[PDB]
Amino acid sequence: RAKVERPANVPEDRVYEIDMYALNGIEDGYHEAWKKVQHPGIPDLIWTPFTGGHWIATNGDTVKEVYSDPTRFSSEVIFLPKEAGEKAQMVPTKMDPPEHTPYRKALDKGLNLAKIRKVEDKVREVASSLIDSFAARGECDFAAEYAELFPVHVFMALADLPLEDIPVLSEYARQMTRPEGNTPEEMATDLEAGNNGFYAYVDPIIRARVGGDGDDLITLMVNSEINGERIAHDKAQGLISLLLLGGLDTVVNFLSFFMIHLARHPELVAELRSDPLKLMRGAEEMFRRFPVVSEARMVAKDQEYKGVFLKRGDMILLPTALHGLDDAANPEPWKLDFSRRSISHSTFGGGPHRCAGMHLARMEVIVTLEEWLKRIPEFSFKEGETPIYHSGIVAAVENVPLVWPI
Ligand code: HEM
Repeated sequence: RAKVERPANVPEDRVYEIDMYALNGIEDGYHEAWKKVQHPGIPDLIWTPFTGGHWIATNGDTVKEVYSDPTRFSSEVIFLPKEAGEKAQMVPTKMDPPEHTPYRKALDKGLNLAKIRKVEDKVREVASSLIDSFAARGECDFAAEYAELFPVHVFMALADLPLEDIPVLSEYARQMTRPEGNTPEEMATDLEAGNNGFYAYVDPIIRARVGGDGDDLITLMVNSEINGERIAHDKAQGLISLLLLGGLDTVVNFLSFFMIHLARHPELVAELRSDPLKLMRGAEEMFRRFPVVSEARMVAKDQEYKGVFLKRGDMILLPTALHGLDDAANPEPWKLDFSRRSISHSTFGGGPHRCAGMHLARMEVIVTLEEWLKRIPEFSFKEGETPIYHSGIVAAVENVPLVWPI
């Protein structure tokens, strides 16, 4: 709808009509729609009048570079449109170093690789138990009956929460991650129901776990220090909330993306079923091939970049799809190749905000896939059905009916 007028720093030949929430051809798939943007010869930085007017990085080299220099490209605003964000600070996602660092250090206590190794059995239980619920059926909607459920069940185990509380957490997760609907007033109220609901829910748990010896995410966050002192109660609520939301919409959609693909590549499934080690070693490959995030950075100071003069406060969208699927970075990028030697992507971003959850994500994906093939070694996508895609900050897909012999 709303277009802004081309600013004086945007040359006419960098103008593309791209709506990140409604990509041309999104119905035929999210990755294909982004790739359709990245035509041969496209400049490294283009600009669109939609969503407030913003630049877009169009290949792996540019995505990487904008991601990794907070002095030039700040997380002061990371969400498009620039008015959305945007008051709520969701600490530390909008901080630059050094402010960012000790908040990230608190996140890392719950998510580091050594720590994640020790939760593998709990994640495997979530996955085998979800799958058991439907393996005997010979069909399921992968998205609604596994993907949507899995992150929340993982979070309960990692944050040591009663499984009984799934419905109330699920409701607040819906509200917090995809607010609805009719007016700006309506969406704000909806989001606040999510955010403030989750806030009341975790409050006493925070207080009970101060001084505690559990190694669940909540004890670890609330007992963290920030510049020499125990973290403020509210900051800790913010980290806990971030732990919940960081691993939710990304993982929900990512899991359906790769399952859609495996559903339509039985030979590849055969290959993985036969080489468990190749399966385990190929998480990076799946992350490259199915990136889901398009956050942004704000130009931190006036500066020349990629042939244009950028102004402080301009935004650059970083569609991470355009790194993993970039053929200048990964030859024959459409192939999910478990033997690929050099797997270049920014699916977890880059620089200091590079996904704190990336070790948990790898283990969730591998464990899901192992636990799936144990029970359901052969499977396909239901005849006469198609997935339904949306683009946005996080790529969305649903309707993943899969079927298997029984
Ligand atoms: C498919 C899986 C995932 C993908 C593709 C993904 C992607 C990302 C990306 C791109 C960022 C950087 C955002 C930016 O600053 O531009 C990020 C940050 C973050 N992610 Fe993930 N993520 C995934 C899974 C998870 C999981 C399982 C968790 C567990 C909670 C998680 C927690 C976080 C947190 C806390 C941050 C903020 C890091 C910081 O700002 O310093 N992520 N994620």
